[PDB]
Parts: sequence; structure tokens; C-alpha cells
Amino acid sequence: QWSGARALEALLTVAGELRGPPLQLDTGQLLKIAKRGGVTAVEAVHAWRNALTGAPLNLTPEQVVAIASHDGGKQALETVQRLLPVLCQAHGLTPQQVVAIASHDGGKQALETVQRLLPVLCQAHGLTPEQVVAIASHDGGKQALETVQALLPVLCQAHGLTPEQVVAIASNGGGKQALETVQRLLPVLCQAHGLTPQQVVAIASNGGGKQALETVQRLLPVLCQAHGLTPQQVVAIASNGGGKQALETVQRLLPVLCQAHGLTPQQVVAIASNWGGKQALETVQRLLPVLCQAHGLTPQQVVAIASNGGGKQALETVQRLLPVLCQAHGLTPQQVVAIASHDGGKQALETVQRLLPVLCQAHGLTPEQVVAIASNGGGKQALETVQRLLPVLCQAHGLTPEQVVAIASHDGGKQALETVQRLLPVLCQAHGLTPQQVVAIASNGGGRPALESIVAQLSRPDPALAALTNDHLVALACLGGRPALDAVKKL
DNA sequence: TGTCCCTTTATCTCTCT
DNA sequence: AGAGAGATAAAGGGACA
Repeated sequence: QWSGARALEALLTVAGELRGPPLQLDTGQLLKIAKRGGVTAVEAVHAWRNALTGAPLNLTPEQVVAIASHDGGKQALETVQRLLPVLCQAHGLTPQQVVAIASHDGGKQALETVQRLLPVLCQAHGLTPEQVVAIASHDGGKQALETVQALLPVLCQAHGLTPEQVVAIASNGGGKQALETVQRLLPVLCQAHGLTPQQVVAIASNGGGKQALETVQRLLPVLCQAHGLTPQQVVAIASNGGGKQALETVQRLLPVLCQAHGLTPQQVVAIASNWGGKQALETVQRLLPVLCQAHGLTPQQVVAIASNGGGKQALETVQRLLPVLCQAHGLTPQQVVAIASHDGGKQALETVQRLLPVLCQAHGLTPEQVVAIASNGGGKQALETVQRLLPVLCQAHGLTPEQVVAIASHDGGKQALETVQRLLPVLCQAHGLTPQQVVAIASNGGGRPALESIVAQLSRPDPALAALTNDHLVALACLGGRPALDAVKKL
């Protein structure tokens, strides 16, 4: 027999029951736990399904799936029920914070290390709990917390970094690695190649920070002199997500992409300066000619699509969907290029293809409106949220379709829509804001927190802001959102 | 294996002027 | 409003007891 067969049966036997109360997963959630948490994790969720759900912890079935779907999930589940009260009463953290900490590989380690080092890290090191929680909310949070305790002094004193910078570096997977590598390489990178600490913090403050630092050190000379890249251009590549892989891939494919396709170095850097840059570059090398065939998408359009995170996914999805969307949906190549030219372009194109019919026929939008919603980062989310919420917003809340589309046509459009639908009645009914004003506020990136800031001030007012009228607060929130209100508060 | 740690890639959301 | 920045997730590999 295949030996993993008994272990697969256990999974299903137990998985079956979990669809019932008090959790009741939906296969998606169940599949997820199995893949990452594995068999012992699916069994642990079952075993502790009652202890977690209701009193005393009262975790939503959502948070339970978040804690369980990682390596050592079972251990995290046992530790949360043991340490969530300790952490929520002895340190003043919220359950949301405890869950965020639990929800990573080795979460048991992170929760225990937080319980053990938070006092020392706030008292003797002057860190907030927020910062402690942030450091702890990544795989190996335990290692990062311990490395922060050990190296905060030398990093601020001998090397001149602020605590904020140290926290920023530590708050990624492999935090301990990035920290140790910054200690050794900060003088080397600053004094030998003339980088500022700030640039060095930016290179270190991503997952694989250690790898990006050492790769900058190694390849900077070769990049700046052989290829004519500026130091500034190298940093941009190393600090934007491609990291080590994008750097190594720039050295390889800069000449190839320039000579053979007439791309400028400026355009190549922009493709590389994203998450999965390596992947975007190699995909462009392969795909540019296929896309710009028979007068197809121009080079410039191909670069534009490529120059976003997951740009590889975007390029491939265009090649697949450019014909079907242009023909069977009546979209100009220009419109398809628009929707694909953002982070998650693949997701948006796919969602346009799926919902463009439904949004026009069932909700009476134009293609141009569906394109506008989709043509932002997270466009898939904005599209799905418009489909769900268009009726309750228009019918129950009074908004026009044009207004609902307006709120949706920005990064975070989904957050902006859910938050409007949530807070419109108290904003209008309880504090006298007009709908048009609420729509104005939420029709910008950062729509959600701007609206939350406003409601927070109208319901537990700060004297710091009381000299301002409702109309002023609105004018301010449209101008600069939560940041503009936070600033004014500090004055 | 189960658990812990690290690295790359993709997606989503908010900031900054 | 595009560019910059940063949180969160999925998925794979090393390591080890």
C-alpha cells in the first residue's frame, strides 16, 4: 500500500465532522489547514473546537483557521488557549494581536517569547507593545525578538540607527538574519559605496533582507561600472522585493533586453524594482515578442504591465486573455493593458472576465466603469465588493451607482466600500454629515482609515481637534485622510 | 513526521506630496 | 494620482530530534 493512505483517511474522517458546529469549515478552509498545518493540525482543531470557539476565548472560526494553518499549528493552538489570557491581561494586548502572533510557523515559540521578553523589551529598551507585536508576527518571531533584545544597543549606538529602524528591519521573516547582517555590513555599505543608513535599512527591511544586503555588496561594483547603473538604481532594485534574485537577474538580462528588444536601462530597472522582479524580467524576455506580434501590444505597454508586483502573472494572463476579452467582451487592447498594469493584474483580468457580464447586465454598469474599478491594485477585491454591495448601498443607503463606482475606483476600494456601508448611518444620522461628504472622504486611497478617523473623533472627541468644524474635518479628511488628521492632532 | 526557521513570489492596502 | 512603502499570505527548502 501507499503508506500515506491511512494518514489521508484520518484527515477525511475528522474533516467531515468539522463542517458541523461550532466551526463548520468550507473545504477551502479545510484544504488550507491540511496543506500547511497537516494532519495533526486538522485533528487538533477538532480536539479543541469547543474550547476555542465560545467561552472563554471566543475566537471566530476565522481566527481559528489562521492559527491552525501553519507548521506546528497544533502547538500554536495549545499555546493560544494557554497564553491568550496571560497576554491579554498581563500585558494589555488585544486578542487580535495575540492571534496575529500565533498565525505563523512556530507560533508557539513566538507567543512564549513574547510572554517572556515583552517586559524587558518595553522597560529596558523603550519599545512599545505594538512594536513588540510587529516583530513577533512573522516566522521565527522568537529569533527576531531575541536578536532585537541582544542587538538594539549596538545598532542604535555603535551604528547610529533609531529604534524605529531596528524594528522595521526585525519585522520580516528572517528578522534575526537581517539584523545580524546589517550589523556587519552597514559600515561596509555606507563607507565603501556611499550608501546612507536609510538606504541600507530599506534593503534590509524585507524578507530575505540578509540575502539582498550581501548581494548588493557583491554586485554593486559590477553593476555601477559595467552597466552604468547608478547606486540609486541598485538600491531601488534591492529594496523593492526582488532582492537578491532581481539583482542577479539584472546583471544577466540588462544587455539582452536592451540590445535584442531596444528597452532602455531605465525601463529594465523599473521591471526589476518589484516583488518577483526576476520572474518579471525573464517573462518579458520570453514574452515581449509574442505580445508585440503583428502590431500587437507595443513595447511600452509590455513594460508597463511588467513593472508591477507579480508582473510575470500579469503578462501571462494578458497573453491568455487579450484575445478573449477584446473580442467576446468588447474591450480595447488599451483597456486590457490598463487593468493588468497593477499589482495583482492577473487577479483583476480574471475577475473582469468573470464579472464584466454580471456587472453590466445585472447592475447596469458600463464596461468603462467596470474597467475603472478593476484598474487599481486589488481590483479583484473592489470588483467583488461592488458586486456584493452595489444593491445595499444604492437601495438601503441612497447612493447612486456613480458614487458607489467612485468609492471603488482606488486602491483599497473594497475596504472603502465595506467601511462606507458600515459607517454611513452613524455618520449621517448621528452626526449630520451629508452622504456626498461621506462619499468624498471615501473616494481616495486610504478611504477606510480616513472614515474611521472621522467617526472616532465625532464619538470620542479629542480637544486637540475640537477647534475644527464638521466641514473642516471633512475638508481635511478629503485632503490627506487619516495622516492629515493625525498630524493636526499633534498640534 | 512534526516543528521551527528562512527565503522568494504574489496580492492587497495605505502613505506621501 | 503614480511612486513608494509595508502587511499578509502561499509555497518551498533547510535543519533537527
